[PDB]
Amino acid sequence: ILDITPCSFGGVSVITPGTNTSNQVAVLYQGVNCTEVPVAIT
Amino acid sequence: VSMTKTSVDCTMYICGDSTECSNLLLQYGSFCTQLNRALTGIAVEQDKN
Ligand SMILES: *[C@@H]1O[C@H](CO)[C@@H](O[C@@H]2O[C@H](CO)[C@@H](O)[C@H](O)[C@H]2NC(C)=O)[C@H](O)[C@H]1NC(C)=O
Ligand SMILES: *[C@@H]1O[C@H](CO)[C@@H](O)[C@H](O)[C@H]1NC(C)=O
Repeated sequence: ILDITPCSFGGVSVITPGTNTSNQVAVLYQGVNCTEVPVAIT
Repeated sequence: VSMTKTSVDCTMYICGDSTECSNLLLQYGSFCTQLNRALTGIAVEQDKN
């Protein structure tokens, strides 16, 4: 017997200073343990 | 003072991983953006409260 689990997914929030301040951004993968974001290395 | 902040992925709920469902869901217009905007509005307000 195999368990089936839907493979990791979640909200993506993009965090920015204003465009008038910078084009650099940070990104939050909501409720994701980011061992799995490197496993996804658009 | 507050309640749990639900966020729903309207496409994962309706169509979960099916792209041929997702193309049909686009025919319904902005309703998933409305549903997510509404829940995001509630979620931000739980911190304000
Ligand atoms: C993210 O996932 C990893 C597992 O891939 C978690 O690492 C485990 O953490 C517990 C508690 O410290 C340890 O008992 C395990 O031995 C750890 N396993 C490994 C492979 O290191 C990691 O803690 C998770 N992150 C969070 C915030 O929960
Ligand atoms: C950007 O911010 C500066 C003040 O730091 C301001 O002078 C400028 O008018 C702002 N940009 C725009 C497009 O208004």
